[PDB]
Amino acid sequence: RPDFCLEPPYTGPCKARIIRYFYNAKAGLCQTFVYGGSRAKRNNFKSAEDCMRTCGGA
Amino acid sequence: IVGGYTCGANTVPYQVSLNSGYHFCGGSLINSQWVVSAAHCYKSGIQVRLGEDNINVVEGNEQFISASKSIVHPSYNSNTLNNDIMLIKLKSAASLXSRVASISLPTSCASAGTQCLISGWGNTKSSGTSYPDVLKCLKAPILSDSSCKSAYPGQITSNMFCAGYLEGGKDSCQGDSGGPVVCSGKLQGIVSWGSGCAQKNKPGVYTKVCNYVSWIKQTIASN
Ligand SMILES: [Ca+2]
Ligand SMILES: [Ca+2]
Ligand code: NA
Repeated sequence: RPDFCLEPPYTGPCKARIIRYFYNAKAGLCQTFVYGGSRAKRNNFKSAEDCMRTCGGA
Repeated sequence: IVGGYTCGANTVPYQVSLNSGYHFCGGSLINSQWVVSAAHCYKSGIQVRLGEDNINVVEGNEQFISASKSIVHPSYNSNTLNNDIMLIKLKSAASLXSRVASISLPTSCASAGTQCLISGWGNTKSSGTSYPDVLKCLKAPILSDSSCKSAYPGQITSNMFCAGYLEGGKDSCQGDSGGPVVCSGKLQGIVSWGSGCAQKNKPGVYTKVCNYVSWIKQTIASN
């Protein structure tokens, strides 16, 4: 099945500026991005630790 | 805010910033102890920042007050974004004067074409990223329900309204959510969502505050 850890970060339609983490497969690390507040995809984490635990090594 | 202008220090006294270690949403002060924002702006450890202009520097007129309660509308749907409204109670009453003031709730809904003031510390670029230090303002008109539905097929509910310019270039953007849309001195909208920011044929969508006045008043009074 498609690895959700490899999907580009999704800001969504909502207009908040919430900092979340996503696994950047190209760089091999969890990076920060702007999340809009709703309709989050799975490659969206509240902390670097959550991101690494879920997507580390993808 | 994309395509707007610098409001001027404390020229929008009801505009507040929601902070969770950084600015993430806006809000509107409706009385000394209550703020109206968007349901999708619900976050842990919210601190409401009043009397703000430069969001990155202490200028002397700020009041930082923690949220003691955050009541998301009981019918908020995170998928459809229907009922995107939240009420925040201030842990201690804010000191109201000229620089920190409340905005009146509407007595009736505003008609299409009505000019309104939209404000916030959100992204100022339609393509790219640039967040302002000072508060940004934008004058935009309320758009018809028909035009709103045509722009966003099967997405506009009775609790949403569009505002802006169809040609693009002027709109609210990421970081503006929860903020005000004030028309003729009344809070008619809450910055909610849209397809990107300032894109042609994609005006901003806002929560229709006029549909929640009774709920707001009763909820505030029961908390
Ligand atoms: Ca990063
Ligand atoms: Ca400041
Ligand atoms: Na200033």
